[PDB]
Amino acid sequence: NATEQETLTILLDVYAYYQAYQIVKASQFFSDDIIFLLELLKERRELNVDFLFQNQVHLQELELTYHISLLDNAYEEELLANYIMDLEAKLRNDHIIDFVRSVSPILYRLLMRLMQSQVADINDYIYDAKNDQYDTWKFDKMHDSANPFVQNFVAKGRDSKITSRSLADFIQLTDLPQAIKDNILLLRDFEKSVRNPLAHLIKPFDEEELHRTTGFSSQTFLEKIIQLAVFSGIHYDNDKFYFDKVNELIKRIYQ
Amino acid sequence: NATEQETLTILLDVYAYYQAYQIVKASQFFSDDIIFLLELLKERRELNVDFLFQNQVHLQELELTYHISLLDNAYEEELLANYIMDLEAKLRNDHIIDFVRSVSPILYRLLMRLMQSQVADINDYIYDAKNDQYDTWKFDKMHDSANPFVQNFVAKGRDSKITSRSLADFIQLTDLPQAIKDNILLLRDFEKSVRNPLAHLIKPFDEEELHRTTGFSSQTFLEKIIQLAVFSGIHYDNDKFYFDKVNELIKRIYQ
Ligand SMILES: [Ca+2]
Ligand SMILES: [Ca+2]
Ligand SMILES: [Ca+2]
Ligand SMILES: [Ca+2]
Ligand SMILES: [Ca+2]
Ligand SMILES: [Ca+2]
Ligand SMILES: [Ca+2]
Repeated sequence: NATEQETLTILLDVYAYYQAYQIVKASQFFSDDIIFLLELLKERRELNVDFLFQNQVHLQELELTYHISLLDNAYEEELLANYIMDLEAKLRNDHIIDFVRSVSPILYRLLMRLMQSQVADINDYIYDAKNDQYDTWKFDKMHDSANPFVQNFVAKGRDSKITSRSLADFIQLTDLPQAIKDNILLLRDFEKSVRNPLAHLIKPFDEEELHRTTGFSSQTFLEKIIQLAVFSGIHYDNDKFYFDKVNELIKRIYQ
Repeated sequence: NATEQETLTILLDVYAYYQAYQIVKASQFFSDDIIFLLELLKERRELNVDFLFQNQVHLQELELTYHISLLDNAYEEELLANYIMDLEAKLRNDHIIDFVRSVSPILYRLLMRLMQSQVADINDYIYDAKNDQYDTWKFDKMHDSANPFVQNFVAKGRDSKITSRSLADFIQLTDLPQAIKDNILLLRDFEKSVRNPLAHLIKPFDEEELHRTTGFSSQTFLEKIIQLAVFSGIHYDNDKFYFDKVNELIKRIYQ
């Protein structure tokens, strides 16, 4: 017996933008701006950044109207920023298992992005295999490299597959700040200790078990992922959650 | 500013049992029965099935009191069933990406469980690899198997690593009904086309994109998984969602 507006509020607080969209879209008592804002947030949590740029004109209209930013990055950077928002949302809803499984794709992309900052032509040292198979290092081409970090990588006699693990090791040989390397070393241990087992195994898992296993809270891992992203040139607000900011905007409209 | 009961109703509808639990603990207007039931549901979605058995005495009381089943399977079967109702919850909230990633371990466990029925000594042919690595087949060991299924498996030449795809192939050589085999072949393609890239890559993805890729909805894949579970001796209500049933009990108590 809760009102349409009361239900909207609650869903916002748990970032249930799909459900919040269903309600507002199906009523008459809401602005066109709210349903567009909730369509935007919903498509964000479906990892649809293309929506933001396809409707960039209407997006800039609302930005001018309410004096708020809804898009802080160019397409490539926004892809990664948006994904981390979804990551923080799952964490705030205490979906720890979901959070953990979501770490792998963004970790790989950040690792690749950071390496390109250290070796610009890193694509040339990569054999692109078919979609299922892992890409492989061209160790033979890497010996001829003028890049000092690349040369350090070959001598070990590592295996060819390009995993997040091998990329993590590659980072350690670069001139990136130790804080960046430390975060990556810690996220690499994260992958082995909690992420990889949670793929074939069905085990009880929560925040307390995550902290017990790794020695750190989930918030620490999230913030370290953010620090990697921010250092790589991606803007992410770590003191003011994007979803919370937009939720407050939507609330001030119907309240 | 919705009331505590109005908010609790909304949270239950989206199975936000963590938030629902915290609201009900810090409240004054809810009985201790509702509190325990919400801890139960919260621990379920944290894949903690041990909670049900650690408190089976108190659980049994509420069962006979309110004429409801809170526990349907023995331990080994209940943890697989519990994972599935968690899987169904994510589906109903249209967390399609999270749903997809969550399919991997339950599929792997169901396939292994089915193999166990056809090959009683299946664990004698598996090398429990250390640490991060995939488990592997003992192909040399498999040759002396009196089991025709095993013999035909090694005869075809495969990868050492044991994946769900590998177990799926193994299933086809067993004595299982064809309907179960076709079910597993369908999910096998689900792994390859959707589940595998979504655990690795960052892509826009929702209910519609799953349909374009597979020709089926998420509910279909849920039901295929359920069909396997039921066939293997696991009880799971496909008509009455467990979480919906317990939610109704809770509602009727504070209403
Ligand atoms: Ca009210
Ligand atoms: Ca979409
Ligand atoms: Ca590739
Ligand atoms: Ca913060
Ligand atoms: Ca727990
Ligand atoms: Ca193992
Ligand atoms: Ca059903």
